[PDB]
Amino acid sequence: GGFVLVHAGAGYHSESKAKEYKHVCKRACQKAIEKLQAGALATDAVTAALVELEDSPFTNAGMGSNLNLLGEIECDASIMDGKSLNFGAVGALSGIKNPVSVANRLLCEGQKGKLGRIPPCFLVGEGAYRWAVDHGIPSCPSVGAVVVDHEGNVAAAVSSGGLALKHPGRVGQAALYGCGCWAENTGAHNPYSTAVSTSGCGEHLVRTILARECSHALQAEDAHQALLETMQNKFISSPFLASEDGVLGGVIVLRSCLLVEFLWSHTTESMCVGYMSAQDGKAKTHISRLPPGAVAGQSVAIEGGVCRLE
Amino acid sequence: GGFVLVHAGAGYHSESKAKEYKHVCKRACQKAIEKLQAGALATDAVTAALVELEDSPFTNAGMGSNLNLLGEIECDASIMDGKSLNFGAVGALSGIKNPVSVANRLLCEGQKGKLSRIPPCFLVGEGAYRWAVDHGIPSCSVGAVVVDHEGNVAAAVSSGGLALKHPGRVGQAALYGCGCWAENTGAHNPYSTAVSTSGCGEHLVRTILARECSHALQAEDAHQALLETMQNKFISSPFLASEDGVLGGVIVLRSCRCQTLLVEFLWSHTTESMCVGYMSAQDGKAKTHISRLPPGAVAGQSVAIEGGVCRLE
Ligand SMILES: [Cl-]
Ligand SMILES: [Cl-]
Repeated sequence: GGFVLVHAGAGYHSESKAKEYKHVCKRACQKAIEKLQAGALATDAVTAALVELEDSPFTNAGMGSNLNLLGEIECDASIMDGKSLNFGAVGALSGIKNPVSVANRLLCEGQKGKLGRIPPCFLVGEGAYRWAVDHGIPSCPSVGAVVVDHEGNVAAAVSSGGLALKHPGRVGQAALYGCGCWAENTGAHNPYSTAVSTSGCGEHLVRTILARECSHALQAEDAHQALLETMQNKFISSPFLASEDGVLGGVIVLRSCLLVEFLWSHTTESMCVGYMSAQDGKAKTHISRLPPGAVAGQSVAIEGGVCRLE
Repeated sequence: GGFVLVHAGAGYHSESKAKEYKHVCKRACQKAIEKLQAGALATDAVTAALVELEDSPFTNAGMGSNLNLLGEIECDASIMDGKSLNFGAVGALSGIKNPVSVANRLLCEGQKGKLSRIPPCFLVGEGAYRWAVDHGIPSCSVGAVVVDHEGNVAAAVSSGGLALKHPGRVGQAALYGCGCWAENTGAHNPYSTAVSTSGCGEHLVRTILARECSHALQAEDAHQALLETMQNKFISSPFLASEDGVLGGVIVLRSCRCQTLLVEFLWSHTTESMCVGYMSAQDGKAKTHISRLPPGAVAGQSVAIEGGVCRLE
């Protein structure tokens, strides 16, 4: 029981790398489902999806991340569990094969409470790396996902290698809380359990805290129209980005109340996505492209559909 | 002209060591009015203040900051311009006397333009140092909110982070919308608002408190808004429902034109105390205070809040 929606390559359309993203999206979804069926939690699932997404030599995450000004590699990643509302994130991490794994570890450790001080929800540089190792994590000698288990718990994660030639020590939206992803269950204030993951120009997603912002909007009755409004009002026309010459970014979203509504939206020419139900078998991949004539970073594309989980 | 409100951290009340805080708060405010009247950006006013704070060996920021799990100093700090809406942050930065300066610098370079490439607003550790260095920045929580005569606002925050924290651990002082916030009145927000936080970093980050306070202050009665936020969106916030005791403090200011500039400024905290300091332009006098939780009121369970009103121009 469960559902998964992932993304990769939310940027500019290439009549080439298309077939790859589809392939990595196909398995990323499956690994996730494998876990959901096998019984794992929303977080273990999403993590596995991102482990697969990062491992694709074609994604700018984990192995294959772009290189900073000094040719060195630095990864950003974060994850959030909707049931407990905990968050794990790493920034400018190097030497680890799966940065998301370190964020997930930080999250899990963080759920053990002060078992003997308040746990760290975000580490960076050498520190993140040392903590990772100090916890038995594979040391090497933008992609994201959303999930909902049989119980109804949503979760999300995101992983990226950052901008190319970015100055050393530059952290983007995949490490920043409320920006890269957001996972939050139902509550006396939230009618729906929502999960979000972002991609694109990290600076545009941060200045606007898009993830959190999408989750709050998606509390409205019309999911499709809530997201649309967010991508336009709070993103494309956001006062906080008025000094920009184009607003680039994309997001995937999941909303379960067990009814599951899933959507994706971008202001980039394209974004590849894949999804699959656990009571569905065989994944589904799609390349989302902006309407003809619509200018990249000036308009919005958005699609999605419902999916009942029995 | 202009106004200023600062703080030297929210936490335990230290009698005797209490006079050291009120003292640095004063010098901090002054440096602000000074640079302010000199006709400098609201950005320089807050930095000017933060530096003064960062230099007091009694404040967990800059010089005298808590040592990490390895006996070393790693600082976080950020700054936000309410006019341009830019932001500058550094996290886990060692080797620089004034982190806020690097935060400020990063902001400016941003305002300038596009290297093509979008400027970087958030840098951590190693590169954060190298950068601060290639920008002539002297090598070796506190907050401040300001409003210039034109009605613009700016917020800054600087912290040494949790004591004995595991290396590379970043807190609120470095995270957008968490440690500080600044936003001029706009088509939507009627009020120019500025916020700076302090306290248990994890608690402030998960509640994105700084930005939350700016949204809340958009309601009619600021005092009521600020209080309900500290209670319902902080102490009783669903995201901290597991934390037994929420510790944090915030100082904020709200302006608007009526020709005068009506300014409401407050300070609130769930910690035992918080030393703040406010002073107006032609005020010529700096007032300090050590906010304290109501006698017999549990810390991390209760909320203390105060605030006055200032009129400029
Ligand atoms: Cl990618
Ligand atoms: Cl602090």
